[PDB]
Amino acid sequence: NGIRGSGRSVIVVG
Amino acid sequence: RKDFLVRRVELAKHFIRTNIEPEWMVLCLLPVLPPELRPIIQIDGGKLM
Amino acid sequence: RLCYGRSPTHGDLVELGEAVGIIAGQSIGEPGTQ
Amino acid sequence: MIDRYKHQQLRIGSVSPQQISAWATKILPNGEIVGEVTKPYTF
Amino acid sequence: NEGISTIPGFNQIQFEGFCRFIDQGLTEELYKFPKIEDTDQEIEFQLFVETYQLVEPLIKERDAVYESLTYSSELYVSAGLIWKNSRDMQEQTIFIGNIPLMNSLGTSIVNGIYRIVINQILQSPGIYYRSELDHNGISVYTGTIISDWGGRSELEIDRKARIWARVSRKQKISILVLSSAMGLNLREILENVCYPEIFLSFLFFQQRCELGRIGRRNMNRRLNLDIPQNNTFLLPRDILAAADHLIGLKFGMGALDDMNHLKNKRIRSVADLLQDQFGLALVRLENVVRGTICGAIRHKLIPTPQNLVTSTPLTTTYESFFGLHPLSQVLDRTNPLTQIVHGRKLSYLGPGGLTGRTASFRIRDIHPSHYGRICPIDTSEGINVGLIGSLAIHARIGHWGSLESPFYEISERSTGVRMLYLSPGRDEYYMVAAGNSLALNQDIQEEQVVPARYRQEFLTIAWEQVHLRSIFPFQYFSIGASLIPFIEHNDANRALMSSNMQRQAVPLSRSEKCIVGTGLERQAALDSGALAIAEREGRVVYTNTDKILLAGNGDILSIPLVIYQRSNKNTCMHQKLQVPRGKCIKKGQILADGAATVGGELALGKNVLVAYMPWEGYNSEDAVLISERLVYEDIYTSFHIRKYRNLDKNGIVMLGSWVETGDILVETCLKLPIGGRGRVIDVRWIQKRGGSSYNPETIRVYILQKREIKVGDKVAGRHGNKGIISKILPRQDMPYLQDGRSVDMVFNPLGVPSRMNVGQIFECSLGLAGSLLDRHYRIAPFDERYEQEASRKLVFSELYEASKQTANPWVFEPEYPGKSRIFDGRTGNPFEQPVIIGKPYILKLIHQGEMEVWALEGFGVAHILQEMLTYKSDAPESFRLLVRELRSLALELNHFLVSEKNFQINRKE
Amino acid sequence: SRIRRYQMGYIKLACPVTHVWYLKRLPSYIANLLDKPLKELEGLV
Amino acid sequence: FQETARVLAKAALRGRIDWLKGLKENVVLGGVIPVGTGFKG
Amino acid sequence: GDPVYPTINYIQDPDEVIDYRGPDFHEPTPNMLAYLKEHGKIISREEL
Ligand SMILES: [Zn+2]
Repeated sequence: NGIRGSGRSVIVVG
Repeated sequence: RKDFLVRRVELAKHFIRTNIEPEWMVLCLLPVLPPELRPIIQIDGGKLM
Repeated sequence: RLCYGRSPTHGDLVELGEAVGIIAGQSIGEPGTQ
Repeated sequence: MIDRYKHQQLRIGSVSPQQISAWATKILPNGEIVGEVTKPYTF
Repeated sequence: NEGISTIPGFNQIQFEGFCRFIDQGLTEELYKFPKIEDTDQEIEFQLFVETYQLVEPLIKERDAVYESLTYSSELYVSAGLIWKNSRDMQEQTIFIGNIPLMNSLGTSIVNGIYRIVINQILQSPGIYYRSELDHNGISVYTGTIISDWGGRSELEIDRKARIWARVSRKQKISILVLSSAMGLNLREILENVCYPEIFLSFLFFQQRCELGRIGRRNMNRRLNLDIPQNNTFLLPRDILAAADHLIGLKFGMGALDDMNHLKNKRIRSVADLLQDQFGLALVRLENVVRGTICGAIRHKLIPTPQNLVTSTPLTTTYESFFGLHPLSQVLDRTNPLTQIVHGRKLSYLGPGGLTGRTASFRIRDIHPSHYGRICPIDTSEGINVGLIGSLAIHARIGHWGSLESPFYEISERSTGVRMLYLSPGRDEYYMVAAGNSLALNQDIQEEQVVPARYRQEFLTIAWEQVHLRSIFPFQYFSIGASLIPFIEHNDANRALMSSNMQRQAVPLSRSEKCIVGTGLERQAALDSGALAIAEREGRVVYTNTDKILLAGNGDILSIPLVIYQRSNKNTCMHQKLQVPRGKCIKKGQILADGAATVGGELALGKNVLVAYMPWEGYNSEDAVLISERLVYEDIYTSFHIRKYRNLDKNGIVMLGSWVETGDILVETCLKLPIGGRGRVIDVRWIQKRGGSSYNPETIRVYILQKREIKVGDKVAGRHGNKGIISKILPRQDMPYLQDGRSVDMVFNPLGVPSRMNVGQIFECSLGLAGSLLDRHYRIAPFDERYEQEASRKLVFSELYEASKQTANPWVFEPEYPGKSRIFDGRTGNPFEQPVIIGKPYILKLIHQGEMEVWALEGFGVAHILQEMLTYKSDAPESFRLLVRELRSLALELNHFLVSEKNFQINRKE
Repeated sequence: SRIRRYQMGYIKLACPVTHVWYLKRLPSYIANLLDKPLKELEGLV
Repeated sequence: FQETARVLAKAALRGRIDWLKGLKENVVLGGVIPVGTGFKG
Repeated sequence: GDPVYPTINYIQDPDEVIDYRGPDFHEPTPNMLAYLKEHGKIISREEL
């Protein structure tokens, strides 16, 4: 078991 | 059979000049993972994470 | 530098320390989408 | 032109039953050896 | 019998499923309940399915949601037959548990949350005879027998007979020995099967033999057996006939089957899921009663059937099902459209279904059997493409888990007209033609050709050979694809995009009906559930904002009204009155309006004047330059309700408080996050949770935010056109027509040939004509069946009528019909080319790694990459984490930074 | 509290045990070092 | 990156000494990548 | 010229309330509780 185991915003055109 | 033999030779040549003993493959003692690496947020009112 | 050649980014010999492998991988992978 | 000659070697290996004690065994004020888990319940 | 003359209800599937469940499944599961016989000296009983009484809920629906309790119905059965040894029947009505009830719309309220049950598609038990391609020799014909549980038993055929089975681990399972061990005599075995020469030359009961009810029918249909329907066990004659058909297909006498055919697949509904859950709950109840009997005999006390049974298993099983099952999903209450299109979904994935990546590419494509039964347009985009589909409008379950479609007989029979529902397998054998009879070429009118569909193939045949005929316009499309006007002039990709965007619509403050519509918004608003329909006939004697009183034959019925409630996805719900006081009403007519509905029709947007032209590059990409009139005239204003000095004595924020980002109301005190500010309309103290405890974990608060249309918002039409607002301009700066009115929105024209949408121009022109003529249009799809170029005539006639009745010659100009010359707002000069002018129906939308490391390494910014990695992570922390995780498994790591000056090794930890 | 995140523990075992991927896996280094097929050693373990 | 099971087992058995002359090696370590501004000499 | 299919079938009055008791609408959907209580599938609290 051990082996096996900024702001996002829309963009517009200016 | 000859491939097994060549692999055995290659495995045996390493242990002579690598300071790693072959009897360490068994676990006479087991390490324990640190607590924060394990999932533990907090303990409140007998809660166990 | 001489075995690789000219870089299409700036237009001269490749500068020392430029990751040509990542650039090649990306330039081969990105056309596969279209 | 001589390079800066930076040298870093990351080595991997299998631990020994003697080296494993160098991680968990710590000193105490009274001097008793500690580092072993002997109780099943943690909380 | 309903649905043959009109469009069926959108919630009839789940309605009839729940009815069938509560009618037969409960009794079917109680019949298979085992009998526990013990407690000799004590008085007990068994499970007798004789009472079977369900009691109405004490709580009401409104109450349940308010207090977060499930709405459910009690179950009281008097299961008493006879005692163990007392020889006296002790019958007591025991309370087994609670069974959830379904609303008329299909939603069940569990723990205060509206939840729906989505149907599932899966293969049916039977034999299929797939011809697997073989590299050497003839093609190997393997026949797979599917059972009710899901077992697979194959039979292979090599160049020789080589009749072997794949049930065993080895390739050869000795099918001859398997048939001999079944109990049939060898002589009878070789005499029953046809072609005994190759048979003589050739030298489990838990789930495989347990075939379902539909499996026996499918096996009797595919094969030639006449086994009665009561038998549901795999007989040896079945395997004999399977081997016979396989060895016959080896010689060329046979026909392969397609697993993508709807006749080979079965549709599960809420009834089957609830029946399985009830069976599991009954199993748990039997285990519990056995345990408590073993405990009561130990404690040496005569128990009571009331104290012997516990109401825990049923309740906990239904709760776990409604909470953790993939099919059970919460209702989407964004707009009245998502409420009706959520129950019509079909899911290929789920328990006992094909996964996402495991599913082959042949399952996702459209099949000729999906016509009129599954929508070819609606498809969930993403990795789960083709696996989530929508049920067609004219479709129902056909008593065998098969979805059927209506068809009209055009044969010279006794009746001559009968709307038949055809199973996907039975419809293939008839000639189905969708074409008009407006053709005459000096013949009897029956010798004329018409495109028809036969044996999953399209062909043109005479009018004498056609048997069936499809006459409904909305027969092949779902709710979303039907609400698109002029769908014949758009591609299917944009139809899918529009069907997806119509779900993401926001109910605005004031709603307006569309000038150009498809005619299905009426039934959509009827089946939505947000409209108050009358349950009795009578006069309206008292009209008020809170309730409506309807007086019929002496009895007075009170009807509440939703006033500024919150949905599941932050959308306000409100109902307005539409009937004055003192008028007569009938059952089924509207008494009060609803959100996103006006006059009994779906209203998800407003009508705005739109021009298609490039404007200073603000719409180079998909972008819209709107006018400022939409901001101060309250056109695209909407409400949103979110739940979580102004603090009172107790600490809760009082009503009417205007919270701001950073203000606290009740870490210790809850604070409003960034971007959330509005009026606190109401606060409720959840002192008692209903989670079986009184948990004042927190007090629910509601804030109202009236979001005006601003830059960055996404506006979309019903034809796939999508645009992001780029700039707001005053009324004086927008382009103005020859009448003197400034346009509201400006769209880019270059998108029209890119996304292949033509219906938007028709919609704009017809909406302008209707706005000038004060008319509304409801057009059925595919109007070209009447005549060629029907939409052109329909649009141009109305345009010319609006131009001649009202003296506006700029509306219809003969030189370029549908286009008009406009002016510039800044300089007042006309553009050198005409532009499209119209009033379309615009909707407001709700939505407003390793590759980066590879790119940064390609640029050569090592310090920026190091800073980004240290910011994302926080010797570094990642190295310590990795070395700890590796040494937890007996693995040692060292950095060993070697110095090049003095030649010494320094370990860094 | 980073000392707690960096500190580890150790447990003594009365009977020795063998690594997971040193034996069961297809490359059996112990079997290659002991000149004996996997059947007997699996048995001893 | 692919096996993560035997590539570590054989490496720990051989006692391999790895010189950080790659990119993703230093990325996983956390130091400066010897590409571009990091490439000295 | 004039279309073959009459346009009057498409024209709808703007200020018009849809009458759902029409030839092109299904029967009113009754409440599930009342529908199942009339047919005898569910018994009331008093009668129980
Ligand atoms: Zn058309």
